[PDB]
Amino acid sequence: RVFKKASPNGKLTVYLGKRDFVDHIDLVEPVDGVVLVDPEYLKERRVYVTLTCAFRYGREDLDVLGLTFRKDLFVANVQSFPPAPEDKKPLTRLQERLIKKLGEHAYPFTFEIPPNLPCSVTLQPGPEDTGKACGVDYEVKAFCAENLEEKIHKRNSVRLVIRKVQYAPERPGPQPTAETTRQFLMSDKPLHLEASLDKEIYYHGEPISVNVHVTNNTNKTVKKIKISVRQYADICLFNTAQYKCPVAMEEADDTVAPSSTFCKVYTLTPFLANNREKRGLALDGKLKHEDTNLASSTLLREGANREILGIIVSYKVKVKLVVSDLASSDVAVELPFTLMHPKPDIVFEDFAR
Repeated sequence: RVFKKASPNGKLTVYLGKRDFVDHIDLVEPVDGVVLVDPEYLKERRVYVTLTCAFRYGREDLDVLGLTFRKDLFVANVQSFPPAPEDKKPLTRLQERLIKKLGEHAYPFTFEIPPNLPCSVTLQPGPEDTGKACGVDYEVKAFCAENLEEKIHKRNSVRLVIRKVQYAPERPGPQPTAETTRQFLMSDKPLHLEASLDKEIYYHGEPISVNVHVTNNTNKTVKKIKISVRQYADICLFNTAQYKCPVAMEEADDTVAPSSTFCKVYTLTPFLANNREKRGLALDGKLKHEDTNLASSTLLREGANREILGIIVSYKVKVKLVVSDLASSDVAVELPFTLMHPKPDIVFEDFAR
């Protein structure tokens, strides 16, 4: 499959092998595309292609109306036509195959996204939240003009929004574990809670198994157990804020009687509600789009600048025991984990998802 998009007037069209490019931590899948130029129409004008990564606030896109803040994080510019020498580019199979099938008016354009840039992330504030829509976008803009210092008209340019998604391989080592012990009033007898997850890294759609073990040497009773997954998303630019939202929950009527032991495995799956409501939830795309998932965890390299990532995302499973005197007491434990995007003769389809 191949996506393509043309400017208002078919004079210019962009072609991409995919909408999502994967970040592998050490390197990022290259953005290799091709553009179809019509030399006659262009005549004088040259065809350029720019890749922009920017944090934007106030609107759901980099458009003007109501965009109150914008910070450029990465910009790359290539002259596709005529093919500029300096911008050498060892074509990729997909590019060869595409220039051949499209014609000789089709020229390649290729971008190398640095590894430490933030991935595509967006957030739409909830009903009672006063912050605005914001996010990090990667925009590919193909346009034509004599030189870069001259005005470009919207009619001869194509703007596509691609996604850089983060992937990481499952790792070796002990699984996430946490425990706590509680002594209530008028007693030295302990209620001990221990839990763990089957892995440290999970992918969109994958179920999370939570092993919960309780040693109740108390005269108290555990009435119920609540297991939840929560997302934490911090806005780091312009209008600082901290959002928190449950993305999976399970309340079970399991009980743990006085001086008894209990264990059970609970399975839940963080999921973006098919019904897209504006909750202060960080996503990896517009909530409107089908392929949009919950944002992936932000990977924080040692000593890396946190602000310029724009929105920091993390997840945690929380295990809570509701105990049977004043108000019901609660014994809980939290377990961090990281959520990532899964691991990854020519048919054309629109890009607009």
